[PDB]
Parts: sequence; C-alpha cells; structure tokens
Amino acid sequence: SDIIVADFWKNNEEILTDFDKDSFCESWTENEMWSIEFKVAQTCYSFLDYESSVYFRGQEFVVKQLSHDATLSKDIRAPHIYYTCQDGRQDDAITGSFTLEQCLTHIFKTDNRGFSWEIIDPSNILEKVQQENFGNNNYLTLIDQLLDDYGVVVIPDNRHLVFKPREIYGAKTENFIRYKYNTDEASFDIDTLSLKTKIKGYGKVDSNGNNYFSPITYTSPEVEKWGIRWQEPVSDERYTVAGNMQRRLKLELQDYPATTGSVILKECEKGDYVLFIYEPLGIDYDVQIVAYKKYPFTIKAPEITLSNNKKSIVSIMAQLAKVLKG
Amino acid sequence: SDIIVADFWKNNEEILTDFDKDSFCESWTENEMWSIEFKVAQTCYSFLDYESSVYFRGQEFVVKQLSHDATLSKDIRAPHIYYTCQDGRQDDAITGSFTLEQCLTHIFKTDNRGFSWEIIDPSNILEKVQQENFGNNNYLTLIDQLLDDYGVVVIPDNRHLVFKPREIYGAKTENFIRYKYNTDEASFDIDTLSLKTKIKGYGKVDSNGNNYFSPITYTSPEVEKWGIRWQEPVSDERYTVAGNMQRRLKLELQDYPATTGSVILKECEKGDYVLFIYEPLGIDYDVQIVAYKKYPFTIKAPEITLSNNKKSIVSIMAQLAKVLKG
Amino acid sequence: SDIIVADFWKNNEEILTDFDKDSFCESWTENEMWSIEFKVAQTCYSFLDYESSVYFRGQEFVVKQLSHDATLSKDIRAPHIYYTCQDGRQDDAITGSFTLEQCLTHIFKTDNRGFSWEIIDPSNILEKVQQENFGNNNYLTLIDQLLDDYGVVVIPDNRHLVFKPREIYGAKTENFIRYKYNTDEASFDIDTLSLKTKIKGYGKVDSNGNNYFSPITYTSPEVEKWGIRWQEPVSDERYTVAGNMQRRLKLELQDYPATTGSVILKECEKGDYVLFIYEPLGIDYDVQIVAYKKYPFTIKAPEITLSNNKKSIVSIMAQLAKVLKG
Repeated sequence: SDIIVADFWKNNEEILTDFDKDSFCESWTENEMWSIEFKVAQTCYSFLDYESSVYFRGQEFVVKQLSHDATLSKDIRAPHIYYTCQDGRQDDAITGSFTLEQCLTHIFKTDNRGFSWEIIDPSNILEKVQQENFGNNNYLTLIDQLLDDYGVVVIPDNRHLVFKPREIYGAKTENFIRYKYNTDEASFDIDTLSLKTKIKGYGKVDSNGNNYFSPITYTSPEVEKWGIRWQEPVSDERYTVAGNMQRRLKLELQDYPATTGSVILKECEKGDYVLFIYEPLGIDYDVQIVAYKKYPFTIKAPEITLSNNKKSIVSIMAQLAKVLKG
Repeated sequence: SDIIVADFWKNNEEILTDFDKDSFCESWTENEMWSIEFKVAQTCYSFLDYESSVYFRGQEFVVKQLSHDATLSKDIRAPHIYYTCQDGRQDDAITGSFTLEQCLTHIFKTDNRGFSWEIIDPSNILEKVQQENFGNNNYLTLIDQLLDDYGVVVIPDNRHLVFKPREIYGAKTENFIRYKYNTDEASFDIDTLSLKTKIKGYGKVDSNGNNYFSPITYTSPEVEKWGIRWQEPVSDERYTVAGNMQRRLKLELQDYPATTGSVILKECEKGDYVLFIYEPLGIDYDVQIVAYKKYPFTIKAPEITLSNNKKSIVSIMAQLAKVLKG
Repeated sequence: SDIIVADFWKNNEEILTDFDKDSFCESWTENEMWSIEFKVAQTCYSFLDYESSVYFRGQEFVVKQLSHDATLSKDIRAPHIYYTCQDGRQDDAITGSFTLEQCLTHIFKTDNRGFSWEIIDPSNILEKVQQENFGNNNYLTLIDQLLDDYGVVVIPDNRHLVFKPREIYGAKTENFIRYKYNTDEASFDIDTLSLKTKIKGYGKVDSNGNNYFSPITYTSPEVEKWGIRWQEPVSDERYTVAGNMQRRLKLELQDYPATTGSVILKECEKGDYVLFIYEPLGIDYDVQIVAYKKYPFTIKAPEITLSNNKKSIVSIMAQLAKVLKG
C-alpha cells in the first residue's frame, strides 16, 4: 500500500507520506478517464510536481494538474500513464481492408513511445474493416477510432494495451438488482427516450447513387414488447461489403430502457454485468460497470456506476445528473 | 377535468387520482417541447409507467421519464404524442421542385405510424421548394426541415398535424404592453445585439462560380430609424430560381430590438400577437406567444413567454435567463 | 473624467451624472470583448438608451444591453465601437497571394462604415498569405481571420484600427512573479495537459495525394527538458509554398506549462509581458496581459489576467474558473 513518487527526470524517488487519506481518490470511467487525485500538505529536492509519476497498486499515474496554496498544500490530479499516448502522432495514413492488428501496427510503427499491445480474441470474433486514410492523428484518437470500428475495448496495464472484443469484456456475475425504487445503496435514472427496437446499417453509395450492398437490418426480440421503433441507422461510407456491420447494429441498438445508476455492490470488475430487474413491469436486462470512484485509504465502499446506455458517456452523465439532483 | 391513464398495451385504463394538483404542469414551447409533468404518491396492475398514455384535455401524452422513490412517489414527464413521430424513419430521399404536400406525402408514404396531416393555406401563400435529397431521416427532423423550407408552423391535435403558413398562425389580439420597466405581471429582456435592417438571399452558384440568380435584398422600413445594418444573408444552394426566398428574408430579419419576456396576460392562443410599445423611445412592434407554463389544477394564471426574437429558441432562453437572474 | 452620452440620432448630448461609481466597470479580453457596464438610477429627452454612445477616456462605447427596473434603475452594457463593424458585410470573395493590406482593402472597399486602418510593421515581419475565397462574411469575422492568417493583433482607437505583428505587440516590462503559491495579489492555475515540444506544419495536398511541400517542423528548446511531444499539426490547404508557416508553428506551440492567473500589478499595457518564474522547478517563461477589469471611479486596482495559454480564450477561462473555484 506504499505510494511511490518519482520526478519526471527520475533522480528523486520516494515513498509519498504527507497526504490526506480521506482525499485520496481513484476514479475510472470507461473510455473517458482514469486518474488519481489527492491533497498533500507540507511543512529538499523535487519529487512531486508536474510530470512526476505516482505509483499506486501497480499502475503509473502522471501529475498533469497541480494547485499551490499556503503551511503549503497541493491538490494533485494525475491521469493514468495510458493517456500520455496522446503525445504521439501518426501523420501517415493507410487505406485498405485491415485487421485490428494491422491498424495498431500502423499507429506505433515509427515511435511506440514505450507502448505495447496485444489482442485477445480466441473465438475469432473480429474481422477486417475497410479503412480510408486511417491515421493522421494522435495515438489516443486513433485507438478510440479502432475501438468503434472493430467493436473492442482497451484495458491498459501501464503502457501495455490489451484489446478485446466487447463480447469477452466483462463476465456475468451473480449480482442482481430487484428495482422497485431508489435506496441508500442503489439509485437509478431510467427513461425510454432512446428506446428503439429495429435499426439499419448502410455502407457506401456509388457515383450513380446506388448502394454497394442492401442495408442490413437488426431487430430486437423486444419488438414484441414495444412495437417497431427505428433507431438512427449506422451509415459507413467505407463499407463496400457488409463486413462486421450486423454486429455493429446489435452493439448500438438501445432495445431496453436507458438505465444508469450509482450503486454500492456487495476486486476489479470493469465491464462486468449486473442483472437489472425492473420490477414494476417485470422486465429484466443487463447493466454493466462503466465507472467507479474509490477512496482506498478509507473504509468507504467503492461507488460503482452501472449502465446499459449505449448512446454516449455524456448521455450517461446526464442521467447521473438526474440521479444526483433527485 | 378527469385525467385518464392507460398502460402501453391498453389492458389497464383508469382515472388518475393520487396526484399532486400543485405539481401538475402543462408546458409548451414553440417547435421545441410540449409536455405534462406531475407527481403521484401511492399507498394491482400497471396503469402508469414508461410508455403509458396520459389523457389530459383531449390530448395524449406519453410517459418517457419517470422517477421512483419511497410511501412511494413517482415524478412523470410525458411529452405530447406528436413527439413519438421520431420513432419513424424515411430512409428514401427525393430531389426536385416539390410542394409541402408532396414532401409530407414522402415522409409518411411507407408507414404513417397513425399520423395524418392537412395544410391550411386558403390564400395560396406557399409555393414549391427545390429539394435535394429530401429524406433519409426521422419524421420529426424531416417535419422541422419543412417548417423552415416552406415557412410554416405545425399544430398537432394528437396525431393529426395541421400545417399553416406563418402569416396565418396567430392573430392580432387587443392585448398590448406599454413598457417602461419590469413589473410583477411583465418582465422583459430587450437588446439590440441582433438588430439588423437589410438582408440578402443567395441561391445556387454554378461550376464556373456564377450565381443562378442575382441575390434578393429585403430592406426593413426601420432602415430609416437605425441606418443600414446587414444581417447574415440566407444562402441556399438548392435554389436555382428565387422561389420563396424574398418571403424567407422578411421572415428572418431582426429589424426590431430582440424582446423576450414573461408575462401574465389579462383560451389557447399559441402564436397570437401582443403589441409591444417600447415607451422610452416610442417604438411599437409585435411580440408573439412562443411558450406557456400552466398549473391547470391550481388558481395560478398561465405564465406566457412573448418574443420577437427570430434567431433561435436558445437565443430566446438566453434572454429569459437574464429575465430570471435579474 | 466626465462621461458624455449621446442618443443614436445625436440630438441629445450631455454629461452623465446619476451613475453608481462603484458599479462602473471597464473590461477588456484580448480579441473577445471590450466594454463598459454601469448602473444609473433616475428620479426630458432620451440621452441614454439602446444605440446611445457613451464616451469614456477618449473611446466610444455603444449601448446594446439595457435593463429597466423601478425609483427607476438601468444597467447598461456597452461594447466598444469597434464591435459595430459586425454590421458590415463583404459578400465578395478574392483568391490569390495577398498582403494584409490587400485583404483589409477588400473588407472596406464598398462601405467602410467609418472604419480606417493602418499596419505598423517597420521590420517587415509580415508576408503574403494565399487566400482562397477570402470574403463573404461580416467585417469582424473577416478581421479575425486575418489576425490568425497573418499573425497580427488589432488595436482599435475608436474606429481607427492599428494592425501589428504579434512580435511587436507588447513589450518586456520589469514586472516579474516569483511563484511558489497563490497569494492575495497573484493566483494562478498551471497545468501540463497541453505541454508540447515539437509541431509540424502541412500545406496543400495535390490530386494525386502528394504534398506541395515537405512539412515544416518547429522544435522547442524545451525538448531537452520534457522530451519530444507532438502538438496537433497546423494544416492549411491554401498553402502551396511554405510562406509564413514556420512562424505560425512557433506562434502556436505550447512549450511551457499553460499558466493563467489573476493578479494585481505594482497606464495601458495590453499584451505586455511579465516574467513568470515557476519556482518549484526553476522554470522561467513569459506570460502576457490578455485581460483586464477596471473600476476607474473607485480606489480598486485593475484586475489583470496574465496568460501564456496559446490554445483559446475558452481554455484560458477554464483555467480562471479553477482559479476562482479554488
């Protein structure tokens, strides 16, 4: 449980001591942020400043924000080392039918900046995507594109990046929520504003205005419950053949009420599933762990965010704003 | 005055009883929202839940947001049935010189989803608009485009949609405001940040860079009061002939101070006009009813929003934020 | 120190008297706003209303926002006369390799609206920029483009506009801040989220996909301190030759921690430099005066904003939001 701090130049390293244990917070939100924040009061080299590394439970975080007030007090915000990949650019672009492996190779070919990667896909879920000018961006933006293109998640262990198809990210647990109303341990925002039961996927349109392939349709089994309601189609001008489009549609269709909540659950479990039972209507569906907030040096339980909201993290935060406002 | 509630499946229907009469709110804002919200406390089928219909004064509202707290309390927000047209998509697109009637026909040809429409235009104000790829969107977005293209308003009576030219939407009343300053019954934000007196309308430019027609200019009579000040021109690449452009310009020019206020007025009157007399300068101009907020089960007078702000509803809300802040 | 007010029509002019001296505020933020605001209580022509001119220390401000409450009180917000150039449009566009002088001439050729200009560049820093369709916009938007294209600042003296290369805007003062932590007189937000040490500049790409010239690279001397970290490149499709690109890159690279603070300093000094010494790491760099807030009729010292944040004024305000929140 010792925290280690090193200056950017790695000449001063020590155990961090003068920090507020109740301040100390580790926070993660799926594909948005992973950071630690804490407050230190002091009473003589530099160990903790901009660009210092802070080592906590086997992971490295780098000081990017730091306040100075005066004894003296500093409030640190340190994003996980993963986020430093944004310092890298791949200006070169490639076009063609490529695997995730070929794309990741493209990102890091000229300067890997200490990053490595692997793809875990033993069932061969993934397939090629037709890239057009893949590149000309910073490494993080490029990775984020791949996540969307291939239907994968990235799980950083320091600068080693593990990519997995969404299907094998998170396992079914034995946790479940029988939801009748909000409690101390579980509060949810639920709506049907985005409830849809059928969606189309369209590829490229030729110079004559004709489609390369007939659009793909994906229909939820909940079409029986709610009737046909059309989600905005996926339209991807790069696809001249269906490719992974069908799976893309199923990944995107919001065929259950958008449900986002903050819970205390009864280990690391990013992406793990909890069965959500919406009791008033007897409708059962999975919600996933999409965020956490830990105070590891206190007796507080981790605060977990569970969601099935496929739209966006901003849509998820809107729902949580309603949860917090009450 | 009985409210009726039916579940989505129409197997349970009843008179709604356990609701907070002071909570009960009907709100409308021109081309933005129309909803009811209320709170119900309970102490056994499902009647009121997601996708339930709530019938109030001859109109249908559908539960899309619902809170659950615990006795038990639920806060409902139910947009008018009109807004459910967004569940429909017209993926097909059409190009050509079309009437509003032809466009509306296009929207609902494959699946009307229970919607109908009519156009009331006895004076033949409306004309054709040159559409390019009209379609490929949800029904609400398409309708909103038509409102802008043709200079019309839509007035939903449940799923029956009445379209009217802006000229015959709202009549001149005998209400007037002699404005010297803000009172309990009328408070206004007024500015001249967007005050303009002349505007141009441009159509398509050809492959050589030449315009299909010379731009149309519309000059306010207030050019005598304020001098020439140029509004951002209308530019519409679809127009190869003037068409309805001149009228478009007059619909858009903000030739009076942008004036937005919340009033209590001394029936349904959406779009009706109130004469606004800006007393300090002796300048008279019309403001229109663009929103209301009713508490029908209380003795409170409807709160009305009057505006002549042609920019946007966000611009109108900015002004009201100033009214509310004081 | 007499304030003079004239109505828009210039028939009523007088010394302004019934105003709250503590209310009276002059505020400037670099290329964003320059205004006065004040409150007047009254107890009879119109002198002070919408479009009135308010003359303060040799500059003209025009009333655009005005509140009315009731004795009677009015809160005025009056942007500097410079901002009225937005009432002018240059619909015509030009393409070619042009000097700043040729562009400014283009803006004001048809109707100068009382504006004049001059360029002060005795060292001949400025050069031609390849314009494509320069024009078709309001005068302020066009000026703002030129500021970015040519690397210049505009310093309005009423409607006379002085343009200067960034190098000769602001001089080195003898003011310095030895920063260890925040005090009553100086509080700063500092981060390294945008810290970059190398950047590329790209021009036009031809029909075959090849660049007209090899990209230009600019490397900070701080690459020795922080390592190579790539900023988003400048990419300008108009450039078929390097032109002023190298200078553009140096103008844009954020090679020191983004540092924004509110200070009381110990005359007009827009753009003047203060040496910022970040004491904990012994890193010295310039910050510039980018905003002020004055209460000229009080004993309050001007509040100055110092920054070296090259991203945007919104990025600068974000940092100040952190300063204000604490």
